Amino acid sequence: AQVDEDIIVSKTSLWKEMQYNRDIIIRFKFGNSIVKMGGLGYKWSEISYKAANYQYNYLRDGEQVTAHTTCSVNGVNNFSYNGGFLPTDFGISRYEVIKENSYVYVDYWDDSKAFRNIVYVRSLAANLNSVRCTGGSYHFSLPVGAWPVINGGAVSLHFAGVTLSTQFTDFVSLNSLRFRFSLTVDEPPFSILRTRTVNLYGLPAANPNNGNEYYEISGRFSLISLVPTNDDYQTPIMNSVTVRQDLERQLTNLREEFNSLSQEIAMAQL
Amino acid sequence: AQVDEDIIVSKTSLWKEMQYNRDIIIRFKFGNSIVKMGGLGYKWSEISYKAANYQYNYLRDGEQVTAHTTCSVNGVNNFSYNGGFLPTDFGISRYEVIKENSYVYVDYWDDSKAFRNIVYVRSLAANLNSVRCTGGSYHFSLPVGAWPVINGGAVSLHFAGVTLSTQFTDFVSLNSLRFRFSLTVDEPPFSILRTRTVNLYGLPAANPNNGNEYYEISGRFSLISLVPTNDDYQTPIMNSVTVRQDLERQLTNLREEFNSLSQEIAMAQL
Amino acid sequence: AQVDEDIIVSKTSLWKEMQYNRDIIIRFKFGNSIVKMGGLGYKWSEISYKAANYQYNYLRDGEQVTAHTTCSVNGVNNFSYNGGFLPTDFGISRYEVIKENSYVYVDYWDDSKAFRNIVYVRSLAANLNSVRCTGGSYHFSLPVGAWPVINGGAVSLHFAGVTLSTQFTDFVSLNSLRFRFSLTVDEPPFSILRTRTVNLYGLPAANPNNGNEYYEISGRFSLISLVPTNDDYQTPIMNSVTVRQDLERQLTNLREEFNSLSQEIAMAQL
Repeated sequence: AQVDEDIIVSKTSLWKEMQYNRDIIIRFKFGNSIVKMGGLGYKWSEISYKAANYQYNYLRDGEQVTAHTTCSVNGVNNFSYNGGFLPTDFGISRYEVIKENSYVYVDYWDDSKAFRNIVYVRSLAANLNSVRCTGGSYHFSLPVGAWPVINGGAVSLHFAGVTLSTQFTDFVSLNSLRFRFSLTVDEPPFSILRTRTVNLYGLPAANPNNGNEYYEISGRFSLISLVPTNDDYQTPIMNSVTVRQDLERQLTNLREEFNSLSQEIAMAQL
Repeated sequence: AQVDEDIIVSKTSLWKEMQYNRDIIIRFKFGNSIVKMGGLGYKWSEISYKAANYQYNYLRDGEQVTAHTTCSVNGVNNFSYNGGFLPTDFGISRYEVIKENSYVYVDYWDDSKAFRNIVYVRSLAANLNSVRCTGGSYHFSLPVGAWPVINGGAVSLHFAGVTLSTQFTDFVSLNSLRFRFSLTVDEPPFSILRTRTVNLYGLPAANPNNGNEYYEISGRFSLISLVPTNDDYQTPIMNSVTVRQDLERQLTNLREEFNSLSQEIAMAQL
Repeated sequence: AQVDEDIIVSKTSLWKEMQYNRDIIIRFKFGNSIVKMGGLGYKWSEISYKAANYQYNYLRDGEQVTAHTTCSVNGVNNFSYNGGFLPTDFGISRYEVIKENSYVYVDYWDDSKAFRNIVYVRSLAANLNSVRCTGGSYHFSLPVGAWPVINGGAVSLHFAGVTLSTQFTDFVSLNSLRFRFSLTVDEPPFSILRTRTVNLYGLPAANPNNGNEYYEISGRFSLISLVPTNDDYQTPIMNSVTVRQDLERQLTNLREEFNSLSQEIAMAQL
């Protein structure tokens, strides 16, 4: 049996049931979303995770395969560092952290033949190997005073269930394989400089990438999917999104209000 | 014939053709987006409707069923109550109302076999007993003055066509059943207390839920759908979305610009 | 054979392959994102293209067919024009211009039979005559002074490859054909008045319509696709979208605190 074996489980006039057994490498990238509150600038409203996409290409047994990965997080805890109510003290209203109770979803899609018309899937199984994700240092750059840095944090992604999924983006709409990863916090705690809380585990959402362009996981899967008989097909994967038009409308309404207010401020000042 | 029968009508080596009839409970919930204008704080910019999602689960004949619902609206009426031209008095630029000319859409999906690979459907029909929706009270919190309250309003949803559709949320993508609802006004007319606009029918977006956890419609549907021959297949249903990076970037640029403006304001103050 | 030919190239008990050959007219409208920076009002933040929808209907040979089109671009070139570093003079940080290197994607869908269940497609070929898109004139609204105006720009869109795609909107998710258009810049350059730069070719994002309601491209395509034999089968066309709830949350937080700051500013002014 080959590492990249292909088998026709069943065939008919218009359809077939191809079994694909591929060895893959999953290169994903955590997505952080940092927003700083107004005022003096010592208060950070949210430090939250975000579904992040990474598009790469790697080397199969002699083949160049373009892959698209999308990492999101499920059930992250909402912690918060608070020092005082005045605008003088550093504060984070809320920041998301990955913990034992949470899960990490990674959706992978490949240019290979195993994904060309993937809609239906038998017996989806895969073996992956765990990985260490260590959080980096992020500097809360204040205009005066110190620069409290959040540091530490480390988790171990351990493989768990696999299902189908979809990868929607402005550019593509892929039918992908989703692997969930349970978690086990590693040893190094995580803490902030000039902060009361210490000796805590997890992975803060500040810079979970921690310098690395990606976290690499080697794995392989085994699926059987209906694809119609011949191969010269283009199921729609490339996309075109014009979604949340009401959201866009209210966003531009807020922007024009902000521009008018700022112009009024400038006119008053000058 | 059973309430939840699973009937065949044509079978082939790869594909079959199931007739599904199910008794369902459609629990949905209205959505609203209150956007209050800037200025002195007496003006509201829009009181609109939103396509609101609602997960739940209810007991079938001895077994749980998890359901996903999405209530949206079409053809709303844009009323506008203007207290006066001054920036000191209560005012609303626009608010959406539900009247006869409009429609209410409710998309529905379950974790049962009837939706396992629902991608093609014919002979679709259903019977849904009507329902009534009465709008609750919403207090417009002005900086000074007795709070005006929009209340009243009640509209009865009567059944109309049933068609296929798709529910898209941040986490999932569901091939769902859409139910159309025509509307009839009812006795209590919506209006604002301590206000001039009176005796006008419909339902306003201020609080269509009226403290109800949901609006429940008992119902059943019938459909016939191609699905693969054996039920061990899974079309992708669970989703990851990163669309509108344009809106993401625009909002982030606005955030940083506003942060600079607010920092300048506070620094000038101090 | 006729202009609107329909064939059955291979039939089976449940599925069949139909070769559809039909004419089309692709009326598509460009999209723009005019964004205003804060400050005195002498600065523009970005003038970029946007994925724009357009729904219409036109008379086929005796029939009246409704159509949906979605225009978008990629690889657009960012040009920056600054009068001077001071904040009193007119300046534009970035505007996006389409040149020979970039492309235009036009996605197209109809009510007609060709798109009833279009998922899998063979041998998709088409013929589209070229079009000429000439930009209009957009007046930049300076606070006080001689309003600078960007005018000109013109590109000939020539046909290129054609593939499948999916148009996502707040109402309908359409399974569509994407036509790729290469570009060749035409004679009349694009220029801003009260300016130093001259005779640079392209099409700026300020106003790619010239007041035109659309750009009409006569067309005819051809494709073979699986559909179920029973023509009563319907794939879900209609849609109900609620993606990117994080954007709603962030925008709402921004608007609430912005209202707070506006209250502070207005009260201080009073």
